[PDB]
Amino acid sequence: MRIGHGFDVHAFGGEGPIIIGGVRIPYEKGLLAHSDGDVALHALTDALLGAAALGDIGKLFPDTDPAFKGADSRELLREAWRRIQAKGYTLGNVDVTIIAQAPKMLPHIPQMRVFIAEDLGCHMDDVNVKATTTEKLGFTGRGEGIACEAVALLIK
Amino acid sequence: MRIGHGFDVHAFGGEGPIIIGGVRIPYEKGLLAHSDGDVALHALTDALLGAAALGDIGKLFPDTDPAFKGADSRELLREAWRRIQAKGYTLGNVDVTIIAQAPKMLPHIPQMRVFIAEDLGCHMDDVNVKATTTEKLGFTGRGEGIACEAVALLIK
Amino acid sequence: MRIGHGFDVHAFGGEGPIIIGGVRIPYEKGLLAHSDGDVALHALTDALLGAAALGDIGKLFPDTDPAFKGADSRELLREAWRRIQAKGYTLGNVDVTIIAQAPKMLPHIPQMRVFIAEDLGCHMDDVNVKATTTEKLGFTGRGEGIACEAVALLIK
Ligand SMILES: Nc1ccn([C@@H]2O[C@H](COP(=O)(O)OP(=O)(O)OCCOC(=O)c3ccccc3N)[C@@H](O)[C@H]2O)c(=O)n1
Ligand SMILES: Nc1ccn([C@@H]2O[C@H](COP(=O)(O)OP(=O)(O)OCCOC(=O)c3ccccc3N)[C@@H](O)[C@H]2O)c(=O)n1
Ligand SMILES: Nc1ccn([C@@H]2O[C@H](COP(=O)(O)OP(=O)(O)OCCOC(=O)c3ccccc3N)[C@@H](O)[C@H]2O)c(=O)n1
Ligand SMILES: CC(C)=CCC/C(C)=C/COP(=O)(O)OP(=O)(O)O
Ligand SMILES: [Zn+2]
Ligand SMILES: [Zn+2]
Ligand SMILES: [Zn+2]
Repeated sequence: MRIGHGFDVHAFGGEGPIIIGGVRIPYEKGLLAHSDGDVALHALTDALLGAAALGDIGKLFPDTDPAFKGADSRELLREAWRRIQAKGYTLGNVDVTIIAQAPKMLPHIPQMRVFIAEDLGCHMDDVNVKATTTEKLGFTGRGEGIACEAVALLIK
Repeated sequence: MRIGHGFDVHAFGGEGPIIIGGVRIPYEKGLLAHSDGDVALHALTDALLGAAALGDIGKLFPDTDPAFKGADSRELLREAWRRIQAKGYTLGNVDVTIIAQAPKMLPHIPQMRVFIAEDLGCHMDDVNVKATTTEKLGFTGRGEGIACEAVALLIK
Repeated sequence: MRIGHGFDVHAFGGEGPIIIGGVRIPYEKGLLAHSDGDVALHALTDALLGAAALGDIGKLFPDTDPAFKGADSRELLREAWRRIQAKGYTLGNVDVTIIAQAPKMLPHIPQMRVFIAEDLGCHMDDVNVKATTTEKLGFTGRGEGIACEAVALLIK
């Protein structure tokens, strides 16, 4: 078995909905990256890549690589998973912690787990997603952005 | 085996001692929200539940449900642990990282480990608890709150 | 197998370079502690000690004790690893997440991996190091300090 950790942060900016764990949530602010800014999926991708000793999202999808520029986070996840599986890895389980003061993540989590399990080719039970606030403290608590932590266990 | 990740934050507020890992530690301020404010045990709870894909502490014990209203974090842990064991899981080991500038945790950690080991029905050697400051940086470093990280490895 | 989690933050201060994963990186600022301030190696050390249930880089090396005074983080890592192996543990794998806006960690990562692999006496494929920004948010995003998350898996 192999352990991986991922951490990601995206700042608010613009309007439109945000996308967390592949799920569109309505919010007064959008998430500025060039990513879609799926904090949950990027942190998960890093947790998975890190468990496979394949580096991170940046190493696999560099700015000077036209293939995945403008691709959504799920596409990046599936590709990362593809290269992880090519190395001989199977999915143990994943656990994702969304750190956000707002919006409320809870009702949207079931569909995140569905989306993640589809992309990783696994069951509901292998994917856990949870949310928490920083009790109005820090940059997350001041509503400046959303953080996310993810761990992943892989089998070879 | 299965991994989970817990992360909790509680702001400083009021008087009395703080409760960390079941241990009441003398401090100038208390810890606020809901239950006794045990960031250590809530994060530990979330990590264990996250490993069992049972969501989080807030999912088992919602705001609305009066059943768990007024219960301390050790009671919440033992109940969460009961739900986890009812799913067929046993404990591999746990690691808790208390993120606080003060107060000093180090004298109280041996006692934290004892309480946790009893609540999870495991050996002391299966329980690790540690502390780190953020070197006066962030909300923890400014003494605004205590963060807590936790990881758990379950067996099935 | 046993899980471990490490976390560390160090504030910027003085002149460069900074040392991250045993690698001196040119930067406008340095890192304050009376260590070399290696957040990566301290978080890794804590992750490993945590997995072994040996406490932390503080219980093992007291600030009061002048025995390990002036020691660099690689020496502390190797000593921690010696004591961990003395408990009968070997290395599964490690994953390290440097949380920093700057400097760019990417061209120094392979070196960190090599140093960590030599210090832990393991294969390079057993060591993963990654870096992430906080999108200019928090103390890391403002260039006040550097955080690091680490996870370890040990075998007995
Ligand atoms: N101190 C640092 C911080 C980061 N890095 C490298 O830059 C890369 C990008 O850093 P980031 O800004 O923290 O991560 P990212 O989420 O990529 O932020 C940019 C917006 O997101 C993306 O555009 C994106 C997301 C997933 C995959 C590819 C992407 N380009 C990291 O993956 C890492 O390899 C580095 O070398 N040194
Ligand atoms: N962005 C977010 C942030 C949080 N949440 C949900 O709200 C819950 C509480 O969020 P929090 O405000 O960050 O947690 P905290 O105050 O630390 O409280 C822990 C939750 O446990 C309880 O609610 C509880 C504890 C003891 C007795 C009764 C309780 N209801 C989370 O567990 C999560 O399910 C969410 O859905 N989206
Ligand atoms: N709330 C807390 C926070 C930390 N601690 C203990 O302090 C120790 C150190 O915590 P820290 O100060 O946050 O981490 P560290 O990176 O070790 O601090 C700076 C390192 O530079 C040094 O000062 C140093 C390091 C090694 C040997 C001598 C040194 N002077 C922890 O391992 C823990 O045992 C604690 O008991 N309670
Ligand atoms: C999500 C993680 C890894 C939390 C632990 C690190 C920490 C205590 C950051 C402080 O918050 P902050 O940087 O938001 O404080 P501020 O922005 O107020 O300086
Ligand atoms: Zn991202
Ligand atoms: Zn809590
Ligand atoms: Zn340190």
